[PDB]
Amino acid sequence: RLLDELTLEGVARYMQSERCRRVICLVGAGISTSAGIPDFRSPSTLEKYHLPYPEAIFEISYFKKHPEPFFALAKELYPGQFKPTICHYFMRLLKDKGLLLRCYTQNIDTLERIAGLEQEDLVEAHGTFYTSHCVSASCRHEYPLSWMKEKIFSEVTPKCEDCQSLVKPDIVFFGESLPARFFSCMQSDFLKVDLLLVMGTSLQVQPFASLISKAPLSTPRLLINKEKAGQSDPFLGMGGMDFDSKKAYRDVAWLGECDQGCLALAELLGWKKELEDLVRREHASIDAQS
Ligand SMILES: Cc1cc(C)nc(SCC(=O)Nc2cccc(COc3ccc(NC(=O)c4cnn(C)c4)c(I)c3)c2)n1
Ligand SMILES: [Zn+2]
Repeated sequence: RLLDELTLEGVARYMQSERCRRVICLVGAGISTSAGIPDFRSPSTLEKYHLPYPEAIFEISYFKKHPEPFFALAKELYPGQFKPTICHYFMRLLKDKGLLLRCYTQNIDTLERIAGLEQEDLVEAHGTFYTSHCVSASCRHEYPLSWMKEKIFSEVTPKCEDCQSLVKPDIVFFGESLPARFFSCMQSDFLKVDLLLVMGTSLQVQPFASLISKAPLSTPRLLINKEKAGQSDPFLGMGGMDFDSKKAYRDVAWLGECDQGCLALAELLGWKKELEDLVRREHASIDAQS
């Protein structure tokens, strides 16, 4: 087995060994809650529009004929600031140290890009608000977030300047496929991965969650999350996480806030001062633009 013990300390020693060259991060809403971006799937965080069923506001067919409810929600959920968390900057340190193979994110908040991850390092599995596109097949004019934000706050349904068709944020609506990029990167990246770092996701959304089963059998998998996640469901179960059985050999659960877990791991790696300096610098820069 590649980990000398099933602890954060064991993962840190593995990461500092010659065996650990290529890290894949799988991240969800839990890496952005400390940035003041609620998880839209969280129960703790629209009747006038007459939605056939609640989830119709995120369904492609309904949105194309009735986009008003979605854009009204977009203005209400629009964050007041885009300040990446310690977890986001930890992934930037992975990139800087030549350890980041890829970051697969289920988030659409663009914090990975703001923290310094480039398009090549990223797989936005559920799409993103970073870019928007006219929905007309013969046009597909691309619009930046600055353009889409103005339309969202003005309460003007965004229309293409070339053909007057609806302009849709590049998020994956229900009824749309995950991007081709997701499947092609998964097919290549999971041949090469030395460590799977799973942070701030309950691994309940498919097919994203199934990525953990694409890791080679030897590849250590560290979960940094408020709750244990990724174990086979005893009912549905009739390559899940095994943290706590006598057969456990490679899966580690660090239970707490993603920021606290990434700080703890950075500290073990001798990166704590580097991470503090990077976060304080970027936070200062963002605060001065805000
Ligand atoms: C407006 C804005 C801009 C920026 C840059 N950040 C933010 S962060 C705050 C926020 O949550 N905003 C927000 C607003 C309106 C709607 C939504 C809903 O977003 C999404 C996204 C993807 C998905 N897709 C999946 O999950 C998924 C999976 N399989 N399939 C097939 C789809 C869904 I469903 C909903 C979010 N907000
Ligand atoms: Zn157009």
